[PDB]
Amino acid sequence: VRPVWFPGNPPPAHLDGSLAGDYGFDPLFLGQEPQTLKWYVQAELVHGRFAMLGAAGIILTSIGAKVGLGFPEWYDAGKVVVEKNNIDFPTLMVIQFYLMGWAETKRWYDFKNPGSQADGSFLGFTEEFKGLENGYPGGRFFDPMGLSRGDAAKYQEYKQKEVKNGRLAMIACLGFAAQYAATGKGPLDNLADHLADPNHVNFATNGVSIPI
Amino acid sequence: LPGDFGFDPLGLLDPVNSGGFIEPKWLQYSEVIHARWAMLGAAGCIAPEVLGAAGLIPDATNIKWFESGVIPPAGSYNGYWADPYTIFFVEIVAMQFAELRRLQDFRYPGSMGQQYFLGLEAIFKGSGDAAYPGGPFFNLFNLGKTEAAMKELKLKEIKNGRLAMLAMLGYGAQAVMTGKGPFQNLVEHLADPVNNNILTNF
Amino acid sequence: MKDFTTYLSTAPVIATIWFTFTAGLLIEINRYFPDPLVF
Amino acid sequence: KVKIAVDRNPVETSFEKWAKPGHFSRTLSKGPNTTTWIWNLHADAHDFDSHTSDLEEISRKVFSAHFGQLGIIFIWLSGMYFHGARFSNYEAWLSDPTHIKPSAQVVWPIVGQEILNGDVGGGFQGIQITSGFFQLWRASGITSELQLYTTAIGGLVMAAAMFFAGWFHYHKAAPKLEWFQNVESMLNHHLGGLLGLGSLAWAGHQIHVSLPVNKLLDAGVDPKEIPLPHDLLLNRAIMADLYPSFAKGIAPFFTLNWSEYSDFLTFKGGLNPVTGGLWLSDTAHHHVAIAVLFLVAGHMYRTNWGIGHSMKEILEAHRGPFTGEGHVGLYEILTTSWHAQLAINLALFGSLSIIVAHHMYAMPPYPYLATDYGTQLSLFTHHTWIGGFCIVGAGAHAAIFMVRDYDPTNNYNNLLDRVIRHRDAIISHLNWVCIFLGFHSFGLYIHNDTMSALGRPQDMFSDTAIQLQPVFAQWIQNTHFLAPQLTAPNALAATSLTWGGDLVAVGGKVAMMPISLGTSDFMVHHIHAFTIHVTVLILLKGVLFARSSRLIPDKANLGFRFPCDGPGRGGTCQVSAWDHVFLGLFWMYNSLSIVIFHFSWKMQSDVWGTVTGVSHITGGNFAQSANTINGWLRDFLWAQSSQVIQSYGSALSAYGLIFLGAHFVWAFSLMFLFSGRGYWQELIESIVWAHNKLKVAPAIQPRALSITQGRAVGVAHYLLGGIATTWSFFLARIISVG
Ligand SMILES: CC1=C(C/C=C(\C)CCC[C@H](C)CCC[C@H](C)CCCC(C)C)C(=O)c2ccccc2C1=O
Ligand code: SF4
Repeated sequence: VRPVWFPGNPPPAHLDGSLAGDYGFDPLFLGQEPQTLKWYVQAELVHGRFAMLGAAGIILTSIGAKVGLGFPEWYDAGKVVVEKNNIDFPTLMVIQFYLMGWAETKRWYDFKNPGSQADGSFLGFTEEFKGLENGYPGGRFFDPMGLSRGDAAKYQEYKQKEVKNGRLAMIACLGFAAQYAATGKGPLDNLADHLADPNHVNFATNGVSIPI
Repeated sequence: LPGDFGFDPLGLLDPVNSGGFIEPKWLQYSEVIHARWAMLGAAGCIAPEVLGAAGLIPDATNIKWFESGVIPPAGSYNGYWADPYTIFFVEIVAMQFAELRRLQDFRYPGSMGQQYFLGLEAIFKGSGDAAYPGGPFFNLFNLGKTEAAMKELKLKEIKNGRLAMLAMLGYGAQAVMTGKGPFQNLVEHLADPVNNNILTNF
Repeated sequence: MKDFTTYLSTAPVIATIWFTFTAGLLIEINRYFPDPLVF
Repeated sequence: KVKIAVDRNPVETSFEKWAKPGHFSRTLSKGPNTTTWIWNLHADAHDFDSHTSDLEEISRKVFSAHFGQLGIIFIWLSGMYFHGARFSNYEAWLSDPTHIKPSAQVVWPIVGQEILNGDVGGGFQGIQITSGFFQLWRASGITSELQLYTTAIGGLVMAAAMFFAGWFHYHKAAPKLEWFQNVESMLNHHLGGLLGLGSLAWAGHQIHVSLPVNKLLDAGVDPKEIPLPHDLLLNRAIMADLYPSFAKGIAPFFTLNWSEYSDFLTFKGGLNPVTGGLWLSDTAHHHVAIAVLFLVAGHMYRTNWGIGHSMKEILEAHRGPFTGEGHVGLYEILTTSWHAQLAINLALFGSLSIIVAHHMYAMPPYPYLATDYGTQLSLFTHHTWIGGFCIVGAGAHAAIFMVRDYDPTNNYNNLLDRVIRHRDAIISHLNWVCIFLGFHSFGLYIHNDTMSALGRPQDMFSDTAIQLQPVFAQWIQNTHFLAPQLTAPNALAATSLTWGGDLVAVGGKVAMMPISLGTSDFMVHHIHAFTIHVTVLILLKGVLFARSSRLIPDKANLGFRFPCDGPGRGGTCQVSAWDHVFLGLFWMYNSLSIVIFHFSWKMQSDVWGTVTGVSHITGGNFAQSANTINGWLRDFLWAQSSQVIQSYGSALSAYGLIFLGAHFVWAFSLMFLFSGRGYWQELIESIVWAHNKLKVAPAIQPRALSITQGRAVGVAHYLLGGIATTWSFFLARIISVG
């Protein structure tokens, strides 16, 4: 009864509806086993969140670029700023890897042992380093605004909208990637051009998308 | 069932030990689909020729049908408010939708008026029979008043559709051999029933 | 699907995989460190 | 009454039994406990007759297996075409064929294997191919590598379609037995549709594409200059210019004035002097002839109207006084067993590939083909080897059927039965005729070598001393040379420059010349015939002693394959028809080796060379060094081994390396072909003591190979070594000296 991505075909076995965005879409049966399925759930969540980040950053920098504010284009900002300031590739990379490794291995051993992270083995902390769901570590910090502890219906709706916008952001970031690698240009600029003439400023005329 | 003459000299409608695509249901379904297509295609292939012969349309249009762009080597036309490919694309998406949902109907009967579709489901309920769902749109006027008249109409449809398939093949063969237009061939064979013929075209 | 995974974990497939890994490693090594003989 | 019948969803699509090894045999599916389990699992994966006993089941299985084979072939073809498109000097060779050498396989600049990137011309480097795809494609009319590219893409798509068709017609809508049994419909369909329409569409493609563009290429116009096939199709004006018949369309053909179309439907005979190929108009006329012939043939048998014949009725109608019941029941045996069909078809197939090799070196059909002597040699010997193998397989599966699915009741007084009766007289006769030929033919050579090394060449057997002349062959050659004057008055030349005549050369290189026949060739032909009869004897015993024997009267129940019957009654090693096929394969290898040696030496010595007259590569030492064995060894072998044994530091180092490797593995086979599994198992046991003492004995018990397994591994290794050695030698030598 749930809207099935392929209207007319029934969902497979493991795809049920308990999770957010269960449009019955796993035509490759990649989620029969519940271990692997919870696993790919956490994977999809983190990826959607990263994509939401990336889209926001790219679009804001691109606006700042079109407007006369000197902001570079995203695929160059890195080199341009690292050469601007007195930064070292090695030191930046190593500090980044340090901190990310710490936080991420903590999340990992939490997924392994679902409770052993708020065990006070930290500084003194507990009731915050303890998970709430598989990939939903809302405590006093990861949900400091405290919506997870109120109006479970509204909370479910928020999980739904979160995963929806996450999938959209993933698709849009890949959009950006192709836009740039094809038009050798700025994304917002390609946008303005297709605005100028949708009939002719489009992939049908980009002469690469359609290789004819 | 409609339009049979007992004529199946090759005998494929045999309903026993059937399977795959060879099954009278799907087969006659394909026949009626082709009939409706060929009807539309014949009407189109002809229309602009005579329409410009009567001169009611600007001579800018009314080029011969095989030149409108489908085969650029056969000659292309231009002036369309967009590119052939830019049109081809939206054509892809629209036909994808229509054909796919018709197929989902035929494969899981009645199951294509259920998923929320902007209220555009009650019409897609139709009959339990492909090629004849009827419903408010697909039978706009309540046609088939007498069921005798209904069978009569189905018969007439299959008749005209087979005629149309024949006519479309005729257009193809003439336009390849004599290279002219269809109405061109007509005007000629009219001018000379004897000296405007495939015998003359040898 | 689990049937398929076990089919993968069958022996000849795993042998092929491990050998492919070893060979690819050796090849990349001889690429980046051509003709070593000492140390 | 014939129609279409099918059954739905016979077997699902799941990995369940994919996780169940050996599911097809209830025996093996119960698990492994010893090594030989794995051998058996691999061995009988495809033994469908031992899997189950449903004709329809085995039938659906072999159908989908056919589809798999087809898909594989399409894959490999697309691979060839894509390699030719992307990594070749093909367009350079199109510009100049006569000095640019085909090269498509390129190596990677790594630890040192880059030295093989031979400078083949065209500013290109790599490895010379011998397949001849270049000349083939030029013959067809491929100019743009874009064409090779799209061709490869289409081939891949076709392979995918084949695999899908296999899956479908096995798992979703499987046919039925009678629909597999509608043999008259099958023959009508094949002979008419397949071959008739193949030759027809072939003639069409030749005419409308490959004739004009090749006329232009031979006219010498720039390659890329030549217009495009679709332009050739569209503009009748261009084709009218090329051949003034094209202006008239088809009306003259319709009016039965076929003579006017003779402009490009020719009957020249002979060759094309600019390319050394045959006349493309002539081949087009040929293919038209074949097309109509086979399409008319496809209208023979009755299927759903009384018109047409009944194979079984025709079969029974032919009975003889000396023969009893004659051909009765054969329609049954053939309509019932796969193995009879497989035997017959393999036999014909092998013979046909042999004929292909011969005809093709005889009358080279492609442009610039005769030039690459390497390509000629390679194609010839490859197709010959394949023919030999197919024929031996025919024999094998014949005997297999005879053991397994024959029935005595149905055939009381049969041709088959009476043959089984007088098998003894037959085999004895064949024995004697063989040993006679062996004696005479080989003793001649030994007598020659003795008369030489003794110091009395006066009494040898050559063209100089006491002579032997292939009078019959010379006579036939004479007659085929003089034929067109009277026999085929509308033939403008002999169909082969070998019948006699002038010499056609291109690019300073000979393309053909009348071929001499000497006492040497007489003796070589007779050695050929002897070894052939011997192989035939081996296989005929292998089949006629299938069910039983005057030694073993119960051979049948013991199966087709088994080691022995114990040392009983004096030792019974090697008594199975499987072992018959074993040894037959041995002697087949010997014969084919000798025949390709004959071919190579004759070509190199007395046809090949360059025009100045001609300069034969060995100047003609053959007709005097090929009738003594010492002369053979030294002057031919030990001679021509030069380039292959000095091919180092060059792009030919690989050939020498493979020469060595092949000698090695060929010798290695002998341990297997000589040892005995009991010793192996004992040593295995001592090894198990060793391991186990450390508590590292394997859970899978170690068992030495089965007796037949030892035999088979030995033969495979030996054959591999021998054929690889000769292959490497041939390639290196001819590429060096040509
Ligand atoms: C040498 C020899 C053996 C001994 C050879 C044997 C048993 C074959 C050994 C095969 C390999 C080398 C061992 C098993 C390999 C498997 C892939 C297991 C994994 C091994 C790892 C190293 C990968 C026989 O058993 C035999 C039997 C009958 C006639 C002649 C002979 C014969 O000549
Ligand atoms: S093991 Fe060998 S020698 Fe012993 S009986 Fe069997 S075949 Fe004969």
